[PDB]
Amino acid sequence: PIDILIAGAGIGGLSCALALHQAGIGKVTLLESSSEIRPLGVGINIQPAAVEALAELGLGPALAATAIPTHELRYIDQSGATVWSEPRGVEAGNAYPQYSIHRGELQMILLAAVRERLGQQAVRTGLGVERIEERDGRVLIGARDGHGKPQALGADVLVGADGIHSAVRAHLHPDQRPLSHGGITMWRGVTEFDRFLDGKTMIVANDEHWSRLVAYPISARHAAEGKSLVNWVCMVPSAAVGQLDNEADWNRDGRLEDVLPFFADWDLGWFDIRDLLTRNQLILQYPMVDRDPLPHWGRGRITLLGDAAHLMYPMGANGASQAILDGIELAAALARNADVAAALREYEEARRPTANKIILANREREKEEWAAASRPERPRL
Ligand SMILES: Cc1cc2nc3c(=O)[nH]c(=O)nc-3n(C[C@H](O)[C@H](O)[C@H](O)COP(=O)(O)OP(=O)(O)OC[C@H]3O[C@@H](n4cnc5c(N)ncnc54)[C@H](O)[C@@H]3O)c2cc1C
Repeated sequence: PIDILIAGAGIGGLSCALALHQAGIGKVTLLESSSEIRPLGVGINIQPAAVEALAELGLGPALAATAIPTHELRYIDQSGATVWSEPRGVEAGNAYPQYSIHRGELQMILLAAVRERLGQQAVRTGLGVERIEERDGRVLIGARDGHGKPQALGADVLVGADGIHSAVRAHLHPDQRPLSHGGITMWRGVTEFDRFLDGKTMIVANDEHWSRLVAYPISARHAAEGKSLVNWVCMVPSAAVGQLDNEADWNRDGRLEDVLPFFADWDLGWFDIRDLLTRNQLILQYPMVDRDPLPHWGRGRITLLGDAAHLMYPMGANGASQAILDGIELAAALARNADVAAALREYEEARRPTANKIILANREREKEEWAAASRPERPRL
């Protein structure tokens, strides 16, 4: 079997390893820069199609044991009344549910499955990819550990699933644009609720100043007791905030005093936003960034997957869901083609056009909303 190396043991890398194993493709090894894989991050949404992929991978039970099968999305106005609502998951006509889950819990589920099926030697932590070369009919990787010691590795295929600050992507597209700021500043976290609607309904709201709120339960364990762990995201035009940090970080702590002022005049009645924010278990800050669409992803025996390939704003079905589906397609492409390079190109041309359309459309919608909100839903206070 061909030797496959995946840079990054995040949602995309781990799910990809599982998809390759499912297809009976090669001997897989993952290199993770972090010293240890931790259940970091807050809530995310896995779309039904991505949930179906995970279920076919045998993770159905695991997901049902920790995630919430969100069945409705309610858009409420500044008086707290429902303006629009729609079903989600199975009730919306999908074969599988949409799962709202803690990203960390998802990573642990994937990690557990990888160690179980691939072996406990399969994931090498504390090793960050630093240099890459395609030579001698293989890809030669230069990594470095926490002590600064060099580690050389070789593979027949290199999958760049190294996220937002992908080293593999930088290698393939050295003259690429730095991250593109979407013009929105994000704060997110989780807050425990004695009760939150039926424990499986997502809430969305925004004011005339284009400050947005999205809240939804993500813990099946909490629900087991009639309680709910409510994930929340506040989105405000960056023009109102100024610069948060020097670089985008998925695990950067935020401050209540930075976000609360934008929602301090809100009074949704039945739903207390001051309570939601004030009682948070944690607050994380992040600039809504993405990357310009690329004309091509890979080269030779190297390809990209997940955020390393198509970083998107963290909303809707962007992110995890797309990374998961990339993995399934990559494994299928490698199983269908005898030549490694051709397999990678087929995978890319099957997923890149899709990704690029989402990126461009997301940008246009955000731009349109900003333009509309800028010309002369009022927070009740
Ligand atoms: C700690 C953390 C917390 C997150 N929290 C959220 C969240 O709350 N909400 C949300 O929507 N998204 C979050 N994300 C991002 C989310 O996981 C992804 O957008 C999506 O799931 C697609 O996953 P991915 O594998 O492409 O990227 P990621 O999940 O970001 O995984 C990339 C992995 O590659 C590794 N890596 C990076 N560079 C190198 C290198 N040079 N060598 C080796 N490994 C490298 C990282 O350490 C990481 O484990 C978080 C990511 C991380 C790493």
